[PDB]
Amino acid sequence: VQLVESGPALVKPTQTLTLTCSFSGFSLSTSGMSVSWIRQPPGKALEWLALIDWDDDTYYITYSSSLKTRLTISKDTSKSQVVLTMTNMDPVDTATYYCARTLRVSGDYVRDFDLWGRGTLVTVSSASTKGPSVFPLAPTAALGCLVKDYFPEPVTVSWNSGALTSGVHTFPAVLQSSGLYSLSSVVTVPSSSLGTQTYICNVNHKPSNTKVDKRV
Amino acid sequence: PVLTQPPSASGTPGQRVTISCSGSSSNIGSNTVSWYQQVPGTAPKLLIYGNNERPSGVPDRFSGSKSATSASLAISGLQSEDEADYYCAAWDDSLNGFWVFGGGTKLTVLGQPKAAPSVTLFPPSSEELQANKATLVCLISDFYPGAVTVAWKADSSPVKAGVETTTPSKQSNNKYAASSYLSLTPEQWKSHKSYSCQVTHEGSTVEKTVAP
Amino acid sequence: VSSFEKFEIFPKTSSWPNHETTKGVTAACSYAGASSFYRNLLWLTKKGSSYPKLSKSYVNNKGKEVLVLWGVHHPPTGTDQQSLYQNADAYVSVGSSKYNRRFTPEIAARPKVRDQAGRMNYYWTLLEPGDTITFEATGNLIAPWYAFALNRGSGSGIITSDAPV
Amino acid sequence: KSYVNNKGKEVLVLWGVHHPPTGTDQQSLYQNADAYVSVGSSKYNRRFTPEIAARPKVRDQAGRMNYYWTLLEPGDTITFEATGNLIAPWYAFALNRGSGSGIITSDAPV
Ligand SMILES: *[C@@H]1O[C@H](CO)[C@@H](O[C@@H]2O[C@H](CO)[C@@H](O[C@@H]3O[C@H](CO)[C@@H](O)[C@H](O[C@H]4O[C@H](CO)[C@@H](O)[C@H](O)[C@@H]4O)[C@@H]3O)[C@H](O)[C@H]2NC(C)=O)[C@H](O)[C@H]1NC(C)=O
Ligand SMILES: *[C@@H]1O[C@H](CO)[C@@H](O[C@@H]2O[C@H](CO)[C@@H](O[C@@H]3O[C@H](CO)[C@@H](O)[C@H](O[C@H]4O[C@H](CO)[C@@H](O)[C@H](O)[C@@H]4O)[C@@H]3O)[C@H](O)[C@H]2NC(C)=O)[C@H](O)[C@H]1NC(C)=O
Repeated sequence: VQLVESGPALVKPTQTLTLTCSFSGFSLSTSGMSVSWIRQPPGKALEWLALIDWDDDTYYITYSSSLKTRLTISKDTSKSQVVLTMTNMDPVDTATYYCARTLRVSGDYVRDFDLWGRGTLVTVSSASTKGPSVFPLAPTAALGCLVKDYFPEPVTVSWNSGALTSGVHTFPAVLQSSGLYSLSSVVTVPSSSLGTQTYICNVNHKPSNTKVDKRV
Repeated sequence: PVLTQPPSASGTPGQRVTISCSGSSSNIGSNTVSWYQQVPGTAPKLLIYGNNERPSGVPDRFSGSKSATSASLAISGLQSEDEADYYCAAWDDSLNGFWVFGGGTKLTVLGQPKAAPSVTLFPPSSEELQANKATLVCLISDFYPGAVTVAWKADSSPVKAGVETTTPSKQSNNKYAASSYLSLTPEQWKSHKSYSCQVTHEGSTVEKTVAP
Repeated sequence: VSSFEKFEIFPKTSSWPNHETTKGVTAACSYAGASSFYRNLLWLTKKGSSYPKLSKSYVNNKGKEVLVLWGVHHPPTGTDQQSLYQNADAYVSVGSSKYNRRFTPEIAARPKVRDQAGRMNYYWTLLEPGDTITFEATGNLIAPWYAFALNRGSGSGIITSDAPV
Repeated sequence: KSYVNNKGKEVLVLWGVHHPPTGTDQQSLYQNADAYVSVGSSKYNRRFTPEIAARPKVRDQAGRMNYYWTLLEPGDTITFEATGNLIAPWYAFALNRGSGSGIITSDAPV
């Protein structure tokens, strides 16, 4: 039982966002569930958006009248995904969007917001997307990558393609008055495995189809 | 149609805290309440459902109540990992029916020991320089509480020109992190003897330095 | 009672997101030839393959007595229990401040009445101004749909007559 | 626990069965989620059962407690058996029958 939310990371104001929620994992389970979409602005409270039932076809949309007429929610049981579409996007709609489950197991109360996907950032802006430039910051001991000038968030770092995860710290990006973002990821390591171990960080910025790999 | 929580609440390790949640007859006044715990900017976790059935693998120090049109979260034996944001939620039978979350309340565990900020300061790499640009990176980690002043310097003099600094942000160990960046020309860096990242934290001063 | 105001106490289209509200009809209660049901009670059954425990309260903010009707259902075979409420060992429970009785489905063989080996007990209660009534169930509850706020008169009554008005 | 009525009078016995709001309370109170109380005289004879539920709070209590009584006749024995939820009799009353007494409602002074 897993959930991946997925959709554009960037959308121009007035466009329509389609986010899909994909379900992974089998079930020999006697239970149904509904799926909800719930969104959270940066630093803000959660806001419930819509919900759709798995064995039912019934659905609900927030009475919130600034957005009751912009939302649509649908399921495709055969592809086991739920689709939210939201028309007429405004910057104010920039937020982390989640899909989450409600589990109904018989005779217990309702598995209310059971199990959350990781959530996708969706930024509404007229700004054009820009891929980062990636530079190695060289050298227990410490070394890292600098990820410079990209829009919009977020970006992903890995080391030796995920193999290296111990001692790693990726710092919250900074907002340059330029509009563009930059961040840094670092690793603490055994002070005498430098040049006994190769260090390559992997950078993904989905908004610009940029994949760059860089050895320190 | 809203659910009211206190903007924030606090306590000391060991105590019980109760975050209160107030609705109206068509929601809490009619339906069971669920509580969600959130770590800043990651996905929320289900804490309570059915008015207090804990989902498998929630400690029994977490308990909830519903009476009339208000509900209340109860966290006993307050511990460190407990510091987070907490939301209440209910289904509402008004209109065609909808779900409602509360505003959330910010919860801090107090009396946590203070800590020195670890400071790392990198210089540019040939590549960045060969690209006709230069950026110094100062990384500041694992400090508490969440306030810190940066200061960049060319060898003697203070420099504010070319400085970018994040506000502090929590990490999942309750210790805070920030970044301050100084970007320069290829000539500035190779012109002076050394630049320095100086951070001040509760009247304490650590600082690193590099030469070309 | 000289008058009342009928009000939708749990609206069918919005009170029961996790339970099936569209299948509780029966030839025994038919209308215009097809299966139907009382207009003032809703017969909840299982949605998909599961009937989670429901709990629903109503508080009486009417400043009058409210008469609440509801029902507990007793099907003939354990197969029907399963197909209807999926919980062979279910129960329904209803608590006011005054009224307070837990019920239990008793699956049995009865002669067929209006072509039904199942039976359904109807229940009522007067919820007093301010009081709240809570229903909890894992099957077999015929929920209140519409209820009545009562206006007390006096010297009214019920009579049996075939004289014309 | 039994009590035999050696008083040569009717004895009125009061007692109670308790119904807490959540199964957690059952556990903390009587440790037996599926408990029961049972009371048998020669005449009176009713097994009860704790029904854990959600009730509005009355005098700040989502739990309820039913009070019960019975007249145990000279010679008869009354036995209580329980695995929780019994509010045992502590003091009981041996009765002297009069007649033409009664209960009245008055605010006049004695
Ligand atoms: C509204 O009220 C009317 C009563 O005025 C009611 O219609 C009546 O119901 C009975 C039951 O349906 C009908 O009598 C039946 O007639 C059929 C068909 O001809 C017979 O097969 C039936 O006999 C079988 O079932 C009986 C047990 O239910 C057995 O006793 C018997 O041995 C058979 O197995 C049965 O006698 C009657 O025809 C109508 N009356 C009129 C005037 O139509 C209607 O159902 C009520 N509506 C609601 C919503 O309650
Ligand atoms: C002996 O008898 C007296 C009654 O004469 C009794 O004292 C009374 O009890 C009631 C209940 O405690 C008191 O009324 C309360 O006052 C408080 C505090 O100001 C209110 O908060 C209460 O309201 C809340 O709770 C109510 C439900 O219980 C809700 O209806 C309400 O919405 C609130 O949530 C409540 O009204 C009253 O003050 C006293 N009366 C006097 C004259 O003191 C006493 O408890 C009895 N003793 C025993 C052992 O039985």
